[PDB]
Amino acid sequence: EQFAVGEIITDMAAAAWKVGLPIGQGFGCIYLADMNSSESVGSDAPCVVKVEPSDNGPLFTELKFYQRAAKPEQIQKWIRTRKLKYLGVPKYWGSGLHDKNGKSYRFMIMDRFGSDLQKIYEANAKRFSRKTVLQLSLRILDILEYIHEHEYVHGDIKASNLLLNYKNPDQVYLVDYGLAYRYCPEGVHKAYAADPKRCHDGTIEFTSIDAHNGVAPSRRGDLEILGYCMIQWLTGHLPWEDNLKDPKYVRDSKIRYRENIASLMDKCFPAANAPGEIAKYMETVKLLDYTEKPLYENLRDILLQGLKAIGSKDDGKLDL
Ligand SMILES: N#CCc1ccc(Nc2nccc(Nc3cc(C4CC4)[nH]n3)n2)cc1
Repeated sequence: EQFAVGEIITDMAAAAWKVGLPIGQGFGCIYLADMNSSESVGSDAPCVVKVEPSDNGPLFTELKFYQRAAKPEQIQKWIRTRKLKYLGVPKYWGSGLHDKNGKSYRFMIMDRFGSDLQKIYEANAKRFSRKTVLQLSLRILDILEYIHEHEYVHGDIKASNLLLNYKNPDQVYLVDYGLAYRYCPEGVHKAYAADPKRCHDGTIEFTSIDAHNGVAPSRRGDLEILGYCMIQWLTGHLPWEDNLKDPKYVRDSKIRYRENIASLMDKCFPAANAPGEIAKYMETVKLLDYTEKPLYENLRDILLQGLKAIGSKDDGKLDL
């Protein structure tokens, strides 16, 4: 156990932080945290501290993403310029080194969040409403556009990596950048082929055809993953979920259902009850080339048409 409840840690910018109670479930070593003060760190703490040994690969990858793309002023400038209500990218508050029993450990200070969507999804009998799925997806498209414009792809979008704002249950954030991928370092897109440094293939039921083909993740892959998430949230199932131990089967089902999206709609939704925006979204992502920049605004309009169809609008209400 890396820290004590009430321990004061100092980051590389000489900012002092006070450690609170551990909240890391089973997953990484995470404690509640706040700015150093006379008062103890409470249950309402606005930060978390993530700790791993200095030699940990994913913490270095995650730290590099947050340092490069998630500086508080970087996010706020984007929110302002793009005229967004918020941006679901967690803010980076500091990082440092800590020693315990001779060994060296790396820590990161980040935003504290509420519940993950997987818990809420399971509590709602493995279903999310059309309104909830469209509102979630509009915000995920904002997150994905931002990280893609900052040379990164997530490659592992799912309900367990989507956490609600502790103070606002209508604001969803995308977490876990330990296996995030820098697809175009210095504006140079990675060629269609395997990356020897990368070992991860995402989460089998949601991962992209590109990842299944052993190719490094790109922008179209992240949008494809979101597509599968949308179907799973709307129906409580995916056609290939009964054979997840066999990646060959999962890739085969994905390749065949990409070739015929109408058969995917017929399989997942009751006859003539399929949401048109889901099919239109899948058809648009299908048209993307490996190195192609997505037309994010066009994908947003597709989802906005779905909200208009159900007599709603983008009011930012997640209704879950
Ligand atoms: N344990 C566990 C699962 C889990 C593991 C890692 C992350 N990563 C991550 N990245 C950036 C910010 C942030 N904030 C949190 C995390 C938690 C609780 C303790 C889960 N609260 N606030 N978390 C989120 C959930």
